[PDB]
Amino acid sequence: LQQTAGLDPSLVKLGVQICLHAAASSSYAWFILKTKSIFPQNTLHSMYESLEGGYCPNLEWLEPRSDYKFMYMGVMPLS
Amino acid sequence: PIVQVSADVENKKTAQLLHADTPRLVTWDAGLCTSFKIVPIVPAQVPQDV
Amino acid sequence: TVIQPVLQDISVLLQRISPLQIDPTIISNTMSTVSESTTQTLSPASSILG
Amino acid sequence: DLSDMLLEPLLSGDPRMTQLAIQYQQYNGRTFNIIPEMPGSVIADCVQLT
Repeated sequence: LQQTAGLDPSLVKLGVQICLHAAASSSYAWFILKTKSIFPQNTLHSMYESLEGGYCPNLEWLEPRSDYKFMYMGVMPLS
Repeated sequence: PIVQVSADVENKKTAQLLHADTPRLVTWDAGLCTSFKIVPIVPAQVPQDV
Repeated sequence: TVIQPVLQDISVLLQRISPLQIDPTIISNTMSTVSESTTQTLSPASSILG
Repeated sequence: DLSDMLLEPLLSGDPRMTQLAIQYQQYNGRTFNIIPEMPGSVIADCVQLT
């Protein structure tokens, strides 16, 4: 993955550290299961605590909403 | 047209138009309403021989 | 060749003795325009500043 | 306790003859003026008193 998707080596090192810690534990599979959520909980679920700018798409939900009909409008500057 | 001026980076003037600082008018003082004080200049001649 | 040095020297002497100071930033402040390059057309203010 | 711009549109240029007015003019030459009559000011009165 690092060579194909151009991943940052710093993050790959952390992933390797997690794998090694899992190996050095009593049960590899159990360890992985219990620790599967470090990356999400620390990057995705804690993102943009202080926001400066960017774009957010402007979408509209039409009727009937049962039809799942959405139409794209444009970008809205963030704040 | 929209790929012209429309952009995210905002200068100070547009910020002021959208958000101007609110002056803080009401402030309270609990001390003494004064601005002059009396200071000693030369210590009094005490004790003295008289 | 003969006439150039006196003109140049007198120009420097005036520049180093007059109280006048030349500050081109006055034009920029007066224009007070926030230029940005992504414009196919040019506003007159940016044109004159350039 | 202000951080943004104040009086800066007036600091451009000479402040010794400031005045506030606005006008607009039709094609046929008629012009309409608006001259806001300046109200009082507690700060100016108090500083003159002091």
